[PDB]
Amino acid sequence: KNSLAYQRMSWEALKKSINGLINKVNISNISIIIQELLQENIVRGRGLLSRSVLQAQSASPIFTHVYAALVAIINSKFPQIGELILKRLILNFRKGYRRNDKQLCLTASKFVAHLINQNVAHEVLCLEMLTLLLERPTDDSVEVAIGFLKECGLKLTQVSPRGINAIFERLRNILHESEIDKRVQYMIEVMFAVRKDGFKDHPIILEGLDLVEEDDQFTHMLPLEDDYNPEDVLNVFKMDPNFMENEEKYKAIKKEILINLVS
Amino acid sequence: PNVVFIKTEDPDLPAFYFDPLINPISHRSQEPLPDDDEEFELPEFVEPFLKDTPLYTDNTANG
Repeated sequence: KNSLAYQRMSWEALKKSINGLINKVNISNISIIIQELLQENIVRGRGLLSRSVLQAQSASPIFTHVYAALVAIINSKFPQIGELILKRLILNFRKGYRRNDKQLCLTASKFVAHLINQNVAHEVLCLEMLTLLLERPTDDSVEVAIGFLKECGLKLTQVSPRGINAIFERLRNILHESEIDKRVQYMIEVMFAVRKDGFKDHPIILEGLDLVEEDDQFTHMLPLEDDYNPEDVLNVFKMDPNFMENEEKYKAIKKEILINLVS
Repeated sequence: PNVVFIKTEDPDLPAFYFDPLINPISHRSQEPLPDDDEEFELPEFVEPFLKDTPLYTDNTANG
């Protein structure tokens, strides 16, 4: 009908505005991206915004900070959207671990480190993923752990140093007791330098993107091995018979969330 | 010689513990080992000397 076609056109315009905000995302110009996110439906298009943030995090590493800012803003708007984004990130990390692909697991680890750095996901699941990467001796797992350490050394120092000590002991046992090549020794040296410096050059907290208050934001402990819900049902628009009440609720939510010389 | 003595703050830590102030060893060409289980199994009732004794008590770090 005409109402379903108008809802589909509004959803397509919201997806196009989200794609234009993700493509033109800047660190110094995040207010335009926040206004483009607030212009569309934030509750009805939360799954589409999470998919656009995941695509911007996977496509480029520079847009990972903007995706973490959007995830933190979505978590500060509602804890269910942040929990769904953390569950989708945990499911993507589990899929990248099970698929045995280095680039997909590296992008999932970077997205998980950006989500933990934006105070949107719990650090226990990231610590368990780092322990699973340390328990499995591989070059790509050590590189992903070194990338997570360089991304969130401040979070690892503020959370738990016993995991860093266990990672150092595992790297020492990998260098001598296990087989270590020149690249594995370079990765172990990079992990030792990241543990010694504590990621002081690139800390966990990123400036210019943290515009969401941590008091209104909630942290969800969504494991990778658990049955995490991606909440992608709300990303595609459906012919809701109560769509006028949903539009009124979205409008109300957007309105509420807005001499001496001589001496 | 320089007394490299590490002062511990919290008593929750063990008395023998790798401090973060110490630089890591980061150990990275064969050893003259005997044959694996060829002979020489240990007899009964031999042990390390202080197996029943704990490694550290609460007074160890203070001492």
